[PDB]
Amino acid sequence: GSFVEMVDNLRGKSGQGYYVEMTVGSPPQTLNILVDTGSSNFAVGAAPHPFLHRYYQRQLSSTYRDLRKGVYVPYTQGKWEGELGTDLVSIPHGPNVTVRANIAAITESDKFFINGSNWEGILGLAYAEIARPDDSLEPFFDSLVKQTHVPNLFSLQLCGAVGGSMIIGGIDHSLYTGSLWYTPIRREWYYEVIIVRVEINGQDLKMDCKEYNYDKSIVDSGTTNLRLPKKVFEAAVKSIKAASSTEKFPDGFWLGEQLVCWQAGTTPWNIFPVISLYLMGEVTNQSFRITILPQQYLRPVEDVATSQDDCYKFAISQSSTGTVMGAVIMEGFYVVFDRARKRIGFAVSACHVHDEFRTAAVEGPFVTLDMEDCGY
Ligand SMILES: COc1ccc([C@]2(c3cccc(-c4cncnc4)c3)N=C(N)c3nc(C)sc32)cc1
Repeated sequence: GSFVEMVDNLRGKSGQGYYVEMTVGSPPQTLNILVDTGSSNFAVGAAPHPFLHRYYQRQLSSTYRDLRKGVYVPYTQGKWEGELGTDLVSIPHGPNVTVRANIAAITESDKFFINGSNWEGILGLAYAEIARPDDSLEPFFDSLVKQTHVPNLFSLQLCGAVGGSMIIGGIDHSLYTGSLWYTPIRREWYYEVIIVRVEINGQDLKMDCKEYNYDKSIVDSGTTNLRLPKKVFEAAVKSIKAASSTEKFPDGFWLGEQLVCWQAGTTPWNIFPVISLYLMGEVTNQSFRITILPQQYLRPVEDVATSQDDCYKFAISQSSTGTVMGAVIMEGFYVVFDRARKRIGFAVSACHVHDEFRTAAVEGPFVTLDMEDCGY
């Protein structure tokens, strides 16, 4: 189970996440599982559902153990309920290991599963602090490290059109170019980070840096968009509108609700600005920036019916729960979740976004002598 054998182990559909193949139980039941750095439960469909092609059948697994504990998770956009237990788990295109792990067998859900996503469960890769029902439910990755010699790190290379790679236990140098820049993990719950500066087409938003991290900033492969706190979102939209003024779009487009379409191959990329997110470096008042092109923040919506054109959703949205550097931000970068060193690394990946004029980039270092602490 070498890193080369882990390459291209992810698949996905635009706006529906990225999934990896896993097996649960004995004999192994194959399931596609969403790779989620924004949550901490291993939760799998375990009962028929109109959007499930397959589900975990506990009665067919002779290694299943019921923990006699239920779990009820109402969340902002939906809900899932289930039963806790443990069973044997493997990642066929991951490390060459089998571990016993906690599994929440989802028995009922609302707005959780997606029509045609091709995934049947979620692999929450964040820390025990946000596990449900509480922190005593050991997350999968923690179990994996405890039971094997797998180093305490994984990396994600998410690619747009989807596919990509999840490298467990290491860094695959063939999936990135240039330097890998590290930002500290501020607290071990979500993958919390600090944004110290935001520019739109090189123009600083000029806010107190605490505004960018109101109330936390996270790296979440389980959220599609770049989600920004109200104040930040409003200033970002004003700036992107000023840059793209040669064309006027409905308020619906800016709300992330409606499509913007152009005749196939004519998307005016040049009228949309680049977004620079400056992340806190490993040393005092040093930072580095990741640059986000419109090829990332204008998410393409595949639909045979609209296929005479190239249609997109605006993949930046308002948040009341802090900044979320979602899938559209991670795409085109090689993101290293260095749990062992409490840091997240960013580098330009092989599948980075670019055109004839501009490219996604990871640049540093930048120094800021006039710096307060940017954390909330
Ligand atoms: C332990 O309980 C939970 C586990 C995961 C989720 C969740 C999620 C849930 C279902 C589908 C997705 C998803 C949908 N579309 C695209 N990507 C991921 C995300 N994963 C996230 N990162 C996330 N963020 C939300 C605001 S909901 C949600 C919510 C609850």
